[PDB]
Amino acid sequence: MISLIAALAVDRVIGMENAMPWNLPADLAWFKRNTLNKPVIMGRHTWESIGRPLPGRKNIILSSQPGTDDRVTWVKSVDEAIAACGDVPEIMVIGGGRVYEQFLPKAQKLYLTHIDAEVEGDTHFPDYEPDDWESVFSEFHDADAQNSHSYCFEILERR
Amino acid sequence: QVQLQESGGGLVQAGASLRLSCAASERLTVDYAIGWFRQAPGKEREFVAAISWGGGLTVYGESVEGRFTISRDIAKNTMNLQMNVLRPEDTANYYCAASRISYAVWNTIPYNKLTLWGRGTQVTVSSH
Ligand SMILES: Nc1nc(=O)c2nc(CNc3ccc(C(=O)N[C@@H](CCC(=O)O)C(=O)O)cc3)cnc2[nH]1
Repeated sequence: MISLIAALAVDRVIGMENAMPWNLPADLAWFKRNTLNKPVIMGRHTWESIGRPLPGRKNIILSSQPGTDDRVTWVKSVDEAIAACGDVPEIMVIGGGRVYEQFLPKAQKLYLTHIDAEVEGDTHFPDYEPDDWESVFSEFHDADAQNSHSYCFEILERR
Repeated sequence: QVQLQESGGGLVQAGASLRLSCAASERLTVDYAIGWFRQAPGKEREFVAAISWGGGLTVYGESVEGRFTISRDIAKNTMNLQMNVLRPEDTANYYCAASRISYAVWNTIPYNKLTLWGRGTQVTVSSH
């Protein structure tokens, strides 16, 4: 199965760590927890942001242009990214916006962190049709000494 | 393409403060981070401070926590490092850098993975 994982501010605004005004180590922990030992597919901007492979996961970069780092696997299409994951129970698509958009039609599961922040930005998580998705897990957390904003972990499965 | 230009280096006594500035020749986008590394004679370059351009979030090298403050102004397209309670071991050439690498990773990223670099500004802190 194919899953998308993402952190969303109000109105589905998303973006690179450098652009977003939150700092949520608990959410990054949740990201790691749910992606570890699974292949991750990302776009080139996301790859440029992290600066090095996410450890303990197969790192696949989707880009129409040739690769510029042999530490990871580079692919040129959606079909090609999926083949590069091989026979695994779950492929994790980790963004950003355009990549989420490209994989959503193939996905059956969404891991969304709803962050209580109003953010000015032009990138959004794709406009999934909520009624077509069933919420199977929800978990709310207050901001604290470590986490700048309140946030809610959600898992949805396609109906 | 983007050029970084440092300023504000000089010689001060131990205990004094000094403010460094870095100007970018073109406007940075929200996806950038900008920051300082320093390098003393005979030593490896080390991370000092970084700020995310969009978020304005910051991270500091362990030897300067509490003493240095990094800030940036989006309109002026400039970043500043206010350095306080300077110690002799703070002596180094200070280099401004910018990159799309997440600000939070700058304290461990090999520095040559950041590709926009200024030419450095010398800071010298004396005991005498
Ligand atoms: N819920 C969620 N939050 C995010 O911040 C997020 N970010 C991206 C893209 N950007 C990033 C930024 C940083 C890291 C990161 O540093 N991951 C480390 C975290 C380690 C830890 O906190 O323990 C990792 O090993 O996964 C991953 C993706 C994609 N999906 C997300 N999904």
